[PDB]
Amino acid sequence: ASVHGTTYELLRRQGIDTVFGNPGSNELPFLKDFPEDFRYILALQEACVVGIADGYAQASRKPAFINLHSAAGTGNAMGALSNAWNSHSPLIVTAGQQTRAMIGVEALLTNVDAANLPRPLVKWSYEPASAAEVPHAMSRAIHMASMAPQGPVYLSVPYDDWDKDADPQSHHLFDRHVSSSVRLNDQDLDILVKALNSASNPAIVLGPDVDAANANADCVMLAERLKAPVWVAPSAPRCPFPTRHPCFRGLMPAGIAAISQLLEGHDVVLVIGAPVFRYHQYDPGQYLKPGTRLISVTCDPLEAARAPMGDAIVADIGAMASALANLVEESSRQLPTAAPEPAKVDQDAGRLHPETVFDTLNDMAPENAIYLNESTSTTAQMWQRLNMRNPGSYYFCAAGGLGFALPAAIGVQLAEPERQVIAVIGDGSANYSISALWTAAQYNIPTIFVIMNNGTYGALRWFAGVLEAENVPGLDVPGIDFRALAKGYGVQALKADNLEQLKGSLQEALSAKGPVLIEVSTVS
Amino acid sequence: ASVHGTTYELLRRQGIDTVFGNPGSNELPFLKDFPEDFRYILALQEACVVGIADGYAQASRKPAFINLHSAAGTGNAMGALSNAWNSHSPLIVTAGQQTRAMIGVEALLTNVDAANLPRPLVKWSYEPASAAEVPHAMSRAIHMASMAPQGPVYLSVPYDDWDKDADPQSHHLFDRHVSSSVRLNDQDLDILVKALNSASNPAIVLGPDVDAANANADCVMLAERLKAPVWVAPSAPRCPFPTRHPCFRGLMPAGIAAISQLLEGHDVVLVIGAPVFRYHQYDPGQYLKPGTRLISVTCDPLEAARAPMGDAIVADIGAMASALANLVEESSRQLPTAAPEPAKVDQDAGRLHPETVFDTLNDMAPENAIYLNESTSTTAQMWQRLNMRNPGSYYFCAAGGLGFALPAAIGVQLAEPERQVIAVIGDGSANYSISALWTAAQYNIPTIFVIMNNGTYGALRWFAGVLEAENVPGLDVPGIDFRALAKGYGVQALKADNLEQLKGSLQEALSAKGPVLIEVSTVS
Amino acid sequence: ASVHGTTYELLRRQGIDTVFGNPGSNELPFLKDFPEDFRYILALQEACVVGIADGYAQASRKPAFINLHSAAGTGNAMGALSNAWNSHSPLIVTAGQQTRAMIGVEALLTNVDAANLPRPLVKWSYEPASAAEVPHAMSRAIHMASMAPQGPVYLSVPYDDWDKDADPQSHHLFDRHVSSSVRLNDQDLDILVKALNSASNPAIVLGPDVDAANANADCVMLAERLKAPVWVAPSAPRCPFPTRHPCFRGLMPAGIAAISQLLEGHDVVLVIGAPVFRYHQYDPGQYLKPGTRLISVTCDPLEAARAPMGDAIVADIGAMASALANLVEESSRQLPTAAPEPAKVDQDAGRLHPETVFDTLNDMAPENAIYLNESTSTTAQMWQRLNMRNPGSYYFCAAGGLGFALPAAIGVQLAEPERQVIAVIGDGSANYSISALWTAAQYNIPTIFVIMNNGTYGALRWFAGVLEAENVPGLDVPGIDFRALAKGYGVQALKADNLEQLKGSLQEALSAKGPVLIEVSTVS
Ligand SMILES: Cc1ncc(Cn2c(C)c(CCOP(=O)(O)OP(=O)(O)O)sc2=O)c(N)n1
Ligand SMILES: Cc1ncc(Cn2c(C)c(CCOP(=O)(O)OP(=O)(O)O)sc2=O)c(N)n1
Ligand SMILES: Cc1ncc(Cn2c(C)c(CCOP(=O)(O)OP(=O)(O)O)sc2=O)c(N)n1
Ligand SMILES: [Ca+2]
Ligand SMILES: [Ca+2]
Ligand SMILES: [Ca+2]
Ligand SMILES: [Ca+2]
Ligand SMILES: [Ca+2]
Ligand SMILES: [Ca+2]
Ligand SMILES: [Ca+2]
Ligand SMILES: [Ca+2]
Ligand SMILES: [Ca+2]
Ligand SMILES: [Mg+2]
Ligand SMILES: [Mg+2]
Repeated sequence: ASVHGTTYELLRRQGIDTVFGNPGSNELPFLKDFPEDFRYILALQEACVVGIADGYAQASRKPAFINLHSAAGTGNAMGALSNAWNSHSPLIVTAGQQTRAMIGVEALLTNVDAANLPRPLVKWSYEPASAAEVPHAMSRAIHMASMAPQGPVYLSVPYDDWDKDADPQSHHLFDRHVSSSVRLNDQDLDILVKALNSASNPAIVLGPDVDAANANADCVMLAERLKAPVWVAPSAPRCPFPTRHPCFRGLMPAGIAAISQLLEGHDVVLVIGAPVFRYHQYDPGQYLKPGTRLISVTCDPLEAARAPMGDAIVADIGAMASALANLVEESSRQLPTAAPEPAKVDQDAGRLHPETVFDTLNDMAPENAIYLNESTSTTAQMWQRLNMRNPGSYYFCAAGGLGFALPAAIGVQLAEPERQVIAVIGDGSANYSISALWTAAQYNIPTIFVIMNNGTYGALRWFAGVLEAENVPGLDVPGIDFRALAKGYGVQALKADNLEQLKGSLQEALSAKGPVLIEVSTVS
Repeated sequence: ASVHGTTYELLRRQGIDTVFGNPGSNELPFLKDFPEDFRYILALQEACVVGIADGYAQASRKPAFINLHSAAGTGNAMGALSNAWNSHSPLIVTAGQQTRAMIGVEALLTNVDAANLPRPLVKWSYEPASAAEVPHAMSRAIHMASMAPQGPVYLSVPYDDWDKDADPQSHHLFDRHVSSSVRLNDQDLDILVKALNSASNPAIVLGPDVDAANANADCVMLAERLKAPVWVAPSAPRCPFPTRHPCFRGLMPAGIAAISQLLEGHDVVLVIGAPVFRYHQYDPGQYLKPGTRLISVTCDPLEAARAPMGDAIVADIGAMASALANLVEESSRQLPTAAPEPAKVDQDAGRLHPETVFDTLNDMAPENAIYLNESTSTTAQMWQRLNMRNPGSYYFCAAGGLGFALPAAIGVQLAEPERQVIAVIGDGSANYSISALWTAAQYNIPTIFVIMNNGTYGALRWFAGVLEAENVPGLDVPGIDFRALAKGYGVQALKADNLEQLKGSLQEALSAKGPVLIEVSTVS
Repeated sequence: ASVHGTTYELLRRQGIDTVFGNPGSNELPFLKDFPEDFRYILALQEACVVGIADGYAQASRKPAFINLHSAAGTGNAMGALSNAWNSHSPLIVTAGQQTRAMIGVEALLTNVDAANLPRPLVKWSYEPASAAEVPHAMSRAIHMASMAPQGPVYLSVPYDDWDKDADPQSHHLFDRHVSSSVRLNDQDLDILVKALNSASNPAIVLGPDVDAANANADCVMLAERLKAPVWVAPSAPRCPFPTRHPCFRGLMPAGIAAISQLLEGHDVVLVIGAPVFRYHQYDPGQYLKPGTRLISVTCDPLEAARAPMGDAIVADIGAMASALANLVEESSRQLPTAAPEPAKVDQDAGRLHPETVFDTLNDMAPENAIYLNESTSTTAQMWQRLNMRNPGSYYFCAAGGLGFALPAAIGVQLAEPERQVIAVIGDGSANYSISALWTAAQYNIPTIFVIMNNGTYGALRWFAGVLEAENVPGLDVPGIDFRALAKGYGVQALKADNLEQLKGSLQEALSAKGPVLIEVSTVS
């Protein structure tokens, strides 16, 4: 067999059936004779390719396979890889290299020092030393992406490798099963369970790896047994808990002092599936108040190492959440009471308050909708106003890198065809990966895109005011017609200048058979 | 003085007055109190920011300064940096970092291992160890970008650094003059001059560093004195010679065998300002035929080292071209005869042949127009059909990375306001950096964008046929309305479905007062 | 508190009480006011510093702390780090940096791009962005070294940092407990246990991470229950099993074909604590014969990913070995029969056969002796001839890098003062880290060094013969007087030219109160 045939057999045997790509000449010898049981999803720029694949991987809870063109294509995708690193997204990024005979002269399209290009944003990065090594290197890539802590990996392959003969002993790669589904040993787990049972006022903080593991329901049981309030760790990439469950307390503010103040009086704080903590704003103070002990369960040694406080356990989130939820005692304390609904912001017949938009989406969207957020000044309100009952219902750029949500919402929708995806994206954010719209049109992936148009980089204006920073350039983005951009890429387009039009547009979008973009005029 | 004030004084004293950027929160403490004598040029995605800056630097023949947001913004720009490396573009790429107090916990927006992120695509990459070092590190960045061989550099700065006190001894940085304007010592230069004078059938090959150095006129004199044909080195990023001068012989094919065949019978081949050689296609054979000696003058040790044949001299291209042009004898051989005009391709009243488009542009464009090429299947015809008399008249993505020409054409036009820029961009290529159009609209930078719409990745289809590669996915890009995209970003839009409409559209565009996009329907 | 006081409190609170070092000026502000409860162990070159620390860490089963001088000191230690990476040795390597005010000018002793220097041989490498971050970065270093898979880490600290004020909130670092003591979830563990119980002819292969985890006794129980032969994985850095236990079958040959042939007929092969596999010689063939299934338990995702065959489980070796040993059924098969003793090689009254040396050591050494091997041509015979009943009884350079055993034997002896350490080192190997002898003398660490003097790089001569490679230079090392070298560094020295003298010398050495070197004349 050839390296090409062996490699595609490895991919299929390891459950991969989709290639997210933007092709080039170094990749044509890989993409030729494309197997009939695989699907190719084209996107028009590599940030879009990787964003789509990322949303697909995150929602599918399985690795996604990518093929990019050499150094320039890889480079175009590196902002998307910054997010994928922070979300632990299991992405297998492949890129074609020049033919081995012309690497030394650095012919056009040579990826120089290729393995160093995507560092430090990948778990493993490699170029094989021979063609017959390619299947083995692909095996390594699959497993490195997929083992906890999951993350992106990179493999560069000289284009002449594919047609060469494979090692027949590569068959041993096909069915390898690699597990990291591990939990704390019984003796130490029993210590932890006793500390939880003995706590007088426990709190739980959950991060994105809970949702990645589909540990949400186990965390509900854990919270119910401990009678404990539940927060989402700051800068949240995913939603790990039902947002109208009585224990839910919302998104933590991303500040040192604010978090220690919130946790004051909680004697044991159990963090699961989050870094400790993804702070953002400068908010100096105490990491924890006297009287609070923190225990973190994390899938990532890097998280455990860098936590400034608390004990940690490095283990699989799914395995630990299940064990804890089934081992703790039922506390006799009263169950926490549900947070009240948010207030209705006064809304005239003009431009929409973001609060109005989120309330209307919550009113009209199906109960199993999936939301993406890249409306950076409105995150707090979004988290308060959307009832997200189910796992896999929320995504936000995990490194804060704009250009994620538009393509990722297409990947999520591809992963979950029965669940209506609604991406809420600011007018600034929408441009970074605007060309991703075309993939939704071409493959008829019926994502709804809600563009929050207030004409400015509103989160940055806000911050400039907290800095009392005057004369900052570049904060306004006037003059973008998002209906015209959607037309440009073949997506049905609507406008909402007031609440009546927003409801009419959403009704239309929800019943459409293809992707739809709604440009909403929001208060500046 | 603060680090902020000292740094902006350094920049101004070193001739920098423009910041190309997409802002973020780690950058607001740099961008605040933005000096009134500086200009900020906003673009909506970082590939666009860097492409614009690159075109500006290349055309202006001076460094361009960039400010990007942390890791995600830097990452979005890395495909643009792949091109900038290959063009030797002097780009000072800065990115904001988290406040030093929160780097260790890896707060959101921390650029982890920052200096490694843009490697291997930068000449120098650094994060200073203290705030007071920032001006000095900025000085290093300026000079590293600007010394031969020019290229991109990267500097990451924690946002809390700007307000700190600077070292008063940083004043010594302000007026430093750093020169690499060097040429071969007189004894060895005289040897080279004698070898050129003694050659019986010399040839000259010129690359992009000739145009970067504005050595074009000196190379004309050199060619005239030696009575030598002149070729452009393959995969050409720039045009180093008047294309209708009698010695001009065009773009070399990017193949090993093809180049040695072309040079057969030339006893001395003098290469100036190019790698030896930027081959592309697999075309195995002899690097040189018996009887040909090659001598390369290069500004880049990396080029000199990797050449598979020939002698080399590492020196400044401007200094060497001037010296050679003034020292060689006037040969008594006859001057080469000019190449004949290209043939007129038969054209009906339907979709446009690319040859027709280039002939019409050549007919109608001003004699000092500047062209950019990202119409990848039509490069050979473009090079044959445009009379480019002047330096700085052509740019093509130097690493082959799409997404260069659309933004770079805006930067070139900003650099050369009196010279009409015309970017000829395929429908596939146009999407990579489509949002760059907005910068042209907002700043009223009157670039003309000619979209060659044949609905496919035509260069890739072509190559798939040379491979006899069947079943390759992802090669078609139907369903893009470029007039709607231009409307989306505020740029005047025209369509050309036949030659009559192309001439009408070009007449309109050339007289417009702002940027214009023309969607041309080209033969598939 | 200062950064210095906070950092030493962190170290003590995390169990560190010893600094292995070679000092320099960038380190004096760290080493001043050296706490009275810490010990400093000086060695005369950094390969020796790190080797000593490595042996100490490996035998103590806890992290070892190192302080080296800037780039040059770090560099001198990088061959030692190659071994430490392969042995998963938990080493915290610190190096002093120039004062932050002079890093930018690259004053003498500046460690340029410091974190990249020890890559790729460290798990984590870092230089903090501020003085107050240093304790936190030290915390990260401790935990990164100590979490499975253990390994070396690197931290560079500007010398002016130590005297600065620490963050009072660094107290939260002091008592952090970080666990990776995890095992496969119960459902999947039960599947594995059933596969082991159902096997008709299981085999066990053990690697060094078994001995690191002190899982040896659990592996004995596992083997006894399964009635399974036990092999040591090839290129063994440690001894994971009693070598005269009836199930023991010795060191596997480090070849692909040889291993599959050895495992032929074994239906399930359980590998614990080893890479799959650390082959050495080129011995192409089948990774496994038909009928053999392989299951690997590894503490290292990198091992799991790169195995060319088999399933894998990534978990703590101690936790998995205990669980398996207590869960499998007692098989009714007969216990394997012990291997017979090795043959006595004929020995005249002249130069010693290595087999004679190992038999005599086995005869005379205490039953709880610890051996180190850097006698590269005699490894197979050593493994056959030493009865090593206890854990922690064998060390061999895990990357094959010479210069390990001499210093490591001093560290092992420091770690295990009641267990006589005997390092068996070839005459070639002895030179790499010869100066380590001085540390044994100065601290009166009573290691016995047995130099196997045959005047040649015997393993290389052997290989040159398997290659039929003629005219290979540099394979002989005549003219070294090891008794004089030992005198030079203050270590008692003996010679053994025949067996009578070897026994007399060993008797003397075993009763000595300090370190002793015995130069043995071995057959060439
Ligand atoms: C790739 C990238 N570039 C720049 C930024 C900086 N940035 C920018 C530019 C923001 C404004 C986003 O504006 P928007 O219109 O999408 O939303 P709001 O008006 O609600 O803030 S939020 C922010 O962090 C970023 N995070 N990622
Ligand atoms: C960033 C990037 N991605 C992918 C490619 C691969 N690629 C692609 C996708 C090409 C087709 C460009 O199509 P076009 O419509 O712009 O022009 P033609 O139809 O004339 O080829 S040419 C080529 O090298 C690339 N070079 N750069
Ligand atoms: C640091 C380093 N340098 C060089 C070698 C190469 N090498 C060398 C030089 C060997 C000969 C060791 O000779 P010896 O006298 O210690 O033992 P033998 O005579 O028993 O082989 S074994 C081997 O792999 C190495 N492994 N490590
Ligand atoms: Ca409602
Ligand atoms: Ca699905
Ligand atoms: Ca906005
Ligand atoms: Ca004409
Ligand atoms: Ca100008
Ligand atoms: Ca095209
Ligand atoms: Ca005996
Ligand atoms: Ca001890
Ligand atoms: Ca020897
Ligand atoms: Mg990189
Ligand atoms: Mg290194």
